[PDB]
Amino acid sequence: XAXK
Amino acid sequence: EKGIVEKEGYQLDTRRQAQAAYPRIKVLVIHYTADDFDSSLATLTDKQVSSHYLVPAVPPRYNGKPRIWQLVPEQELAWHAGISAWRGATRLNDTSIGIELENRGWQKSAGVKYFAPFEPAQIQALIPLAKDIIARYHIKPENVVAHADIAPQRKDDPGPLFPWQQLAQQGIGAWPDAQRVNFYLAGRAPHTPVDTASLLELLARYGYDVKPDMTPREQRRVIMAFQMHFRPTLYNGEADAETQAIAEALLEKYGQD
Repeated sequence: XAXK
Repeated sequence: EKGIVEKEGYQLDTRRQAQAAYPRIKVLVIHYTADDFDSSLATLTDKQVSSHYLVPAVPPRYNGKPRIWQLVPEQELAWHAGISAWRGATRLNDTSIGIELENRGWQKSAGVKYFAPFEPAQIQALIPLAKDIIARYHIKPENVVAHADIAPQRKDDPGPLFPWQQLAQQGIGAWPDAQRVNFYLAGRAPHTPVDTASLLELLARYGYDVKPDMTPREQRRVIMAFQMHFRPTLYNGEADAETQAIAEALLEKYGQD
C-alpha cells in the first residue's frame, strides 16, 4: 504494498 | 415531516431528488501486503498507510464463512493508492476502495524476481466481497485494477501470479474476448515486435499513466504493468503483437470513458  | 429534515439554523426539503446523482466510489484497487498478517495489520492501522479491507492468506472461518478485516469505512478514503492515475483521474484514494491481500509478493532468487502464488482460499474469500462492492457502487469492469496499473513506476502489486482471468469469469474485472484478441493479432506471431510509441498510446487511452517524455525504462514499467495484469506469461515490458492485440480488444470492449 500500500501507498496518502 | 413528509420529506422534510430539521437542523440548527435551517430546514432541508428532500422531496425533489435529482436524476444526476452517482457514487463517489468508482474504482476497486487490489494490493498485496508483502508481509505476514499481524505485521500487515499493524502497518495498515498506523499513520502512513491504510486499506479498507485486509484478507488473510487463508482466512479463518466462522459460521461457515471466511473472515475478512475491515479497517476503514467505505465512505471514507484509505491511504492505499498513493500518487496515482487511472483513466483520466488522479489521487485514486479519493475515489477508490482498497483491498489488501496477505501475500509475500516478489523475492529476488538468483536475480530472477519470483512472485508468490495466491492461496485459493484467499481468492475464494475475495470473490463475494468484490462482487458486493462492485454491485454497491456499480463499478465498471475496467475499474477493477492492480495498484501497478495506477502507479506503474512505483508498484508491481498484486503481480503476475494474481488470477485476473479467474476473477473475470466470476464477473469481476475486465478481460478481452479471445476471438477479438485473435482478430487484432492480424496474422502476427504473438511475440512479433511492435512499435513502442503506438502501444503506449493505446495503454494511455485504456487508462495507464503515460507522460510525453519517458525514458525507455519508464516506458518498460508501463508495458510491464499492463502485461502483469493482462498477459502474465511474459511481462518484460517489450511491445509485441499479442500485447497490442489485447490492448486493442480491451479498448473495443470497455472503451476509455
